[PDB]
Amino acid sequence: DIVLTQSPATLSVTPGDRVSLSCRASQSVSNYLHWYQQKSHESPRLLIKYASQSISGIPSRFSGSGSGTDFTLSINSVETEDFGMYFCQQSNSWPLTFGAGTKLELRRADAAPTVSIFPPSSEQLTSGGASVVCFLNNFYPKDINVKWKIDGSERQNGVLNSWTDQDSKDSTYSMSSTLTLTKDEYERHNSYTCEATHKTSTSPIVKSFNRNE
Amino acid sequence: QIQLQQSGPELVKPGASVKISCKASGYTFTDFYINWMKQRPGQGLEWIGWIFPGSGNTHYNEKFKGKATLIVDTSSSTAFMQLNSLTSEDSAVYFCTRPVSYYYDFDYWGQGTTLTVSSAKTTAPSVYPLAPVCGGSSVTLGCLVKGYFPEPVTLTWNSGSLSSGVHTFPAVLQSDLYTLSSSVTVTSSTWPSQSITCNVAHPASSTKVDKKIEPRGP
Amino acid sequence: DLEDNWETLNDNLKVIEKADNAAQVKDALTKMRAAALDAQKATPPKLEDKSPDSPEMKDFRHGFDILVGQIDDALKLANEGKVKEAQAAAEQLKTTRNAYIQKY
Repeated sequence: DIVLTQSPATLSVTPGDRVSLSCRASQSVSNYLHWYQQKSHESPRLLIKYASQSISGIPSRFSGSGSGTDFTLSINSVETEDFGMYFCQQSNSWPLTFGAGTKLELRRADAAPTVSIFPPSSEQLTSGGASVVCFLNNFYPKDINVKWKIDGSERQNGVLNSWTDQDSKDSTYSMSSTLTLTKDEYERHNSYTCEATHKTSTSPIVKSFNRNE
Repeated sequence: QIQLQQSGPELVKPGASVKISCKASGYTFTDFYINWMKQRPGQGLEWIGWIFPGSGNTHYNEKFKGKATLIVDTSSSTAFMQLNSLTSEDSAVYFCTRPVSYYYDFDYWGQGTTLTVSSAKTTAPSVYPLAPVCGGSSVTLGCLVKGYFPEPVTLTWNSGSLSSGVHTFPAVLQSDLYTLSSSVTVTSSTWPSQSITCNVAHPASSTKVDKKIEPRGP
Repeated sequence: DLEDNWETLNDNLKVIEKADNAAQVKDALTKMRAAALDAQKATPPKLEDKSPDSPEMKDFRHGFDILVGQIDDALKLANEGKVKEAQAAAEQLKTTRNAYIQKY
């Protein structure tokens, strides 16, 4: 089966700038390669067919080039409405295959996250549960590491993360990390620590509490 | 006037089967290949197979040749995909689509059908206030919405009047229930001198919850 | 002769692509159908001393089962005088060809 590699996974640009999205086939697909835009989970929108043939109605800023293995989708002067996902698809041979996608996003200055830790609510403890919540707020770019430690020891399981979409106002990302325990397990430890590692610093941003304060 | 119109969302139990419909209109249904695709949120599409509705001839991706079965009712101009032995790995958006051609201006896509494969039943959320630790210039408060099904819930602060410095995190599936959280940041002068409340609505369990955030302490 | 059957399939796909009318399309597809069923009967060079029931031999023949079924769907369209519909159907034939032409 033919593999389509889209590099980079994320492309940060300012409106008005040129941009090029790469799609490389693991074997020859001739010009049997098509480009789609998808804003959300709605049906994909065909931009370019047969590598460089533009679709009726697609604005002039879009063009595709390449044949064989190396393809490029070009946007001459990026518009706000161009931010979203881009997929390449080959129709050279069965099975039909797609790239994993390139995300086109608004560029801005790198920013360290604001970290806040929250012990389980008294209401939740009463019901027999214990969630420890860590918010990592208003950072850029999107990639971030959260490390949970319990009595100073890294905890892998019980942790679930969720990133927001790029903020409409400041173009930053935020992330929730929730560690879910039993009230039993919660009360068998004293120290809870959430550690944020982000490219803006080698040193991590630590927030901790003692269960008994 | 050329459309492909798929059936609405499906909630199905592990082990069960489902039949998604694709209603063609504004062209001769029997004359054009119909492709079926699978997409998990934010992920690359996968091709399932095609059917030529004129003949009922089909071809499958090896990956889906035991999972999906394509048929047509040529009277109603409807393509159907049967998914069998369903697990949570089959949870996805499914699209029917007339493929790109050198000979036609456009391709055509159904709006998509969301399939949820879960044993979960409708469940009201637990809502918890997240106050800061016992013991700065700015203060971040939180709202934890835990153990609900299905999607969605809506969350506001002070009934939408507090919209600045708010982040509402997309829901995640933990052990066949959904967890969602929200943060709001205000100046220390603002809280706790003024009341801040998260307002959670879960229409499917007919639930509304208001949780005022109160200082923790002795 | 297996090589020449592939080339007949390849040659008639160019004719369908350039075709003005339904007659040109129909005549091409009919020749393609015959070339594909003759090819099925052959054994490609790499599998010369394999079993006739080898997973590779079945697949080789299976490629032509797919092609014939696609030629049939296009022949139905071309028999109704539908040139563009047939040309789009013949498009899906190329994808099958490319997947099996040099696999063996």
